Amino acid sequence: RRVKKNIENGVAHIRSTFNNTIVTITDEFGNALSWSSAGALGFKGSKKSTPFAAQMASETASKSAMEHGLKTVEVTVKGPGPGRESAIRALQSAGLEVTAIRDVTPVPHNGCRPPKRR
Amino acid sequence: AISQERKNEIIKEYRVHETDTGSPEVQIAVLTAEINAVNEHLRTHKKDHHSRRGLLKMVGRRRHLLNYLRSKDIQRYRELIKSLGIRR
Amino acid sequence: MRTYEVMYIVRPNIEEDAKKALVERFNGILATEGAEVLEAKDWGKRRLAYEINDFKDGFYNIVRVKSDNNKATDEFQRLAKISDDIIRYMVIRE
Amino acid sequence: NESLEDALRRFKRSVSKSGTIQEVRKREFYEKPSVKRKKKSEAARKR
Amino acid sequence: AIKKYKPITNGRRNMTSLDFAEITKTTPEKSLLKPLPKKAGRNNQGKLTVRHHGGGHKRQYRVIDFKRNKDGINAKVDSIQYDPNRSANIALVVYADGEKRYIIAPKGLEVGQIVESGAEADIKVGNALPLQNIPVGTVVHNIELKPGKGGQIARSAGASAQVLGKEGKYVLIRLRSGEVRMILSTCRATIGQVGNLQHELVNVGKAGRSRWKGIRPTVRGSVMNPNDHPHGGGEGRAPIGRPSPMSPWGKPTLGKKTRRGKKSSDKLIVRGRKK
Amino acid sequence: GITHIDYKDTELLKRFISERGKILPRRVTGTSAKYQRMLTTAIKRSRHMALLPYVKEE
RNA sequence: CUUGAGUGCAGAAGAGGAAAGUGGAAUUCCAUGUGUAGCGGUGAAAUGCGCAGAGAUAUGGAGGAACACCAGUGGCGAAGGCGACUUUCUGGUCUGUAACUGACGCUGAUGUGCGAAAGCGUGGGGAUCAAACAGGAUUAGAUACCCUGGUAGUCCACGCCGUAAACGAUGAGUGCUAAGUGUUAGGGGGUUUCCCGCCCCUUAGUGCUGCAGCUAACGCAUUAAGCACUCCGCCUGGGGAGUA
Repeated sequence: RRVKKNIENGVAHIRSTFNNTIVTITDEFGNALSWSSAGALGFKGSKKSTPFAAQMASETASKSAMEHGLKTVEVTVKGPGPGRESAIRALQSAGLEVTAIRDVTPVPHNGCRPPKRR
Repeated sequence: AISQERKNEIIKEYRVHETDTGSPEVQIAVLTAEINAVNEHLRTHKKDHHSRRGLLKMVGRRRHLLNYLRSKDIQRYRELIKSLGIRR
Repeated sequence: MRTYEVMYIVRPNIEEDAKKALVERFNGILATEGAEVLEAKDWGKRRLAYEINDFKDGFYNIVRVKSDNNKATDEFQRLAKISDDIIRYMVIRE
Repeated sequence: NESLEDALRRFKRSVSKSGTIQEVRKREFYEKPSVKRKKKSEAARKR
Repeated sequence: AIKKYKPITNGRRNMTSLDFAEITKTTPEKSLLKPLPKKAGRNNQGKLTVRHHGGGHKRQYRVIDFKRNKDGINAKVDSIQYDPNRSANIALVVYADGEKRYIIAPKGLEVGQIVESGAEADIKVGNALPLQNIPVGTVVHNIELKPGKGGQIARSAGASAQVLGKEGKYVLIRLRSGEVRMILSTCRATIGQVGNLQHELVNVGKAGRSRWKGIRPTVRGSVMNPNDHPHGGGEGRAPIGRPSPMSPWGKPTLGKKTRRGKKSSDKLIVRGRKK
Repeated sequence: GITHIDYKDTELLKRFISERGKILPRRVTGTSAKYQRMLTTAIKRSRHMALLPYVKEE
C-alpha cells in the first residue's frame, strides 16, 4: 500500500450504455485498482456496445484485481446495456466469490430537464 | 368566514320572526359581513382568481334581493340602508 | 380553538440533561401563549431508515397541544431553526 | 450454494420488477406535459 | 416610496425621488451632534489630490454607537430620521436606562420595538451580539473586523451580509461583493439587513442636484491638451491609440489590479469575485 | 377506519409498500380510493419524519 | 301558494387558489482521495475533452431547478389550468333535510374583469435545456435534419401584452323522450349473529355500447348533432383579404 492494499472483499463497478460499457474493481469504500474499456481493448463503435466487449474488459481488469489478491467481490450496475448479463457470466469464471448484486442506476424525482431532440 | 356562532348571532337582530331564516335582510346582512372580511383578505392577498369571483356573485345576488325588497316595501328598505349604511 | 399535534426530533448523542432542559424549555414555549399543552410522549429511542445529517438513529418525541390557531408555530418553528440539537420537526391538525 | 447465474436471475427480476428499465426509457428525452396524455388518452382504450 | 414627478419643464422629466413615509420626526437632537467642515478633496497642504469633489450644501455630523458596548441592557427606538452623511436612514434610541444614542435603521424596524446588545440576545433585528452565537443563514450588518473598533461592514443602504458556515475560529461570511473572508469568532455584530433599499433607484433628474450634495463636474481625457492626460490631443476626435487605457498619472484603469500579494490577509480571503 | 394514519399502523404501511421504497398501487390492494388518498399522504408525512425511507434498495 | 330560485339544519369530498415554511433524491460544478489512458458521441466519424491526470470510483461542499412510485377513460375548476409535504387565509361544489322567505327568475347588447406558451420593461437569480449563434459531419448543394458546444430565455417578484387547433372543431338556461354496462362523492332500504363482507333504490358527475328519432354522409342518441320554448352572438360563392 498505497499501491498494494490487500483485501478479500472489494466491489466491481459496471456500466453499459448503448454505445459503450466499461468496468473497474476496487475495495469496499472504494479506491481504484484497475479498469478496462472496449475502446482500450482495440474495439470501436458498435463493438464497444457488445456483450462480448463487456466480458473481455471484465476479465482483463479482473486479473489485475487478483494482482494484489482478491476473491469475493460485489457488483454495482449503472448503464442499462446488453452486456450486463454476459459480463457477469464472464466474471464468475474469472475466479471470484461474489456476495451481492445491487442495481443502482438512478431514476430521479422529476428534477432535471433532459435533452429534447429527437 | 364566518363561524356558525356569529352566523346564528346576527340573525337575532335582523330577523322579523324568530323562526326566520329567510327574510332577506338576514341574507344581505350576513353576506355583507362576509364581503367585507373577504375584502381585506383580498387586500393582504391582492390576487386571487376565485375570491373576487365569489365577491361579484355575492354582490349581484345581494342587489337582486335588495330590488325584491324595494319592490315589496320601502320603509324597511330605508330603515336598513341606514342601519347597515349602504347604497347611498 | 383547534387541535394541533406536533413532533420534535433530537439527537441521541446529546447528554440527557440537555434533553430534559430542552423538554421543559420547549413545552414552556408552547403553552405560554394561552395554548393548552395537552398530551406529551416519548415514542422512544428509535432507529431510522435514513441518515439525517451523519447519524443513524435518535429520539422521536411527540407532544400535543390544543389552542386557537395563531400561537404555537409562530415561535416554535422559528426556534426549530435556531436549536442546534433539534433535527427535524412536523406539525399537523386533526 | 445459489449459483452466481441464479443470482443473475434473482437480480434479473430485481431489475425487471422495480421498473428500472422503462423510467430511464421514459426520461431519456424530453416530453411535453401534453404528449404523455395524448399517449395515455390513446392508451385509454387499449387496456 | 419613489415618485414620478411629471414633466412641466425639461429638467423634471425623468427624475425621481424618495417620499419619506419611513419617518416619524423631521427635527433631530441638539446634544449628540457634532459639526463638520468640507475639505473638498485636498490635503493638509492645501493641494487637491482627488478630483471632482467639493461644492455642496451645509450639513452636520451625527454620532453612532456602532460598538453597542453596553450589553444585555434593553432599549427601544423613539424615531426614524434622515441622515445626509449616508445613504441609509437611521434610528434613535431611548434606553430604559435613560441615555440616547442614534443607531442604524434596519429593514422593518418600528416604533415601540425593543433591542439589546448581549450574547444572551436571541436572533432578532438589531439585537447585537458576538457572531459565535449565531446559526447559519442570517443576514447581518455593522460588523467588526478587529473587535472593539466599532462596526464597519455591510453598513450601506439596503442589503447586507450573510453567514455561510463556521470553523470554531475563524468564521466565514458571504458578502454583497460575492466574496468571502474568514473572521474572528468573537467579533460583535447585529441582525437584519439595512433599511432604505431604493436609494439606488433614484434618477437624479439634472445636474444641480449633484452639485447640491456636493459633487462637481468631471472631465474626460479625449479633450484635454496632451500635457495633462495621455488620451489627450489629436485633431478631430480622438481614437485612442495607446492600449492600456491609462489614467492621468499613468497607471492603467481597465483590468489591472491594485490588491498587493503581501498583506497579512493572504490566507483569510477565498473566492474573491467582485473586484 | 376511521382516522389515518399517521405513523401508527406499520402492519398496514408495510402491507401497502414494496421492499424498495415505492407504493403498491390501488390494484394489488384493491382498497377503497378515499383510504388510498389519505394513506399516501400519511406515507409521505411518515417518510418526512424518516420513519421509513424514500428508497430502500440496500 | 310553493313545486322555481335562495337562506337555513346536518353531512361529504376535492392536483381549488394566494402568501409562507421545511425535506430527499438527481444533474452540473468545485475541493479532496484512488488511479491509468482513454472518455464522449455517431448510420459510420469528427468536431470536444484527456499527462496541468481526465472519465470512472469514493467522501464532503455549493447552489438553481423540477418534486419520482401513488396516478385512475380519476377528481377540482366557469375557462385557461390545477399533481413533494405541512401551515395561515379563502372561495366554490354535491347529498339529504326542511321550519324560513315567498316568483325574488333565465338571457344579457353596451360595459367590465379573468386568461396557455411566446414576448417587452424595472430588478434579481441563473443548475439543467436550448432559438439565435460558432463549429464538425452529411449533402450534387444544406443556411437544415444529425453530432459538439453556447446566448437570449426558461426561473422569482412586479407591471404590460390580451392572441391559439382557447377543441366536445357542438352558445346559455328549462323540460320530456328505450335499454344495458362500468368509475367517483353521497344518501336510503334489505340481508349479515355485526355487511367489512353483499343485494336493492335514488341524487350528482363521469365514461362505454347501442332502439326510436335526426342525419348529405360520417355519425349523436338522457352528458343528443332527437323533440319544443326563451335570450345572445354569428353566415350569405371563392380570391383579392382579416388585407388597405
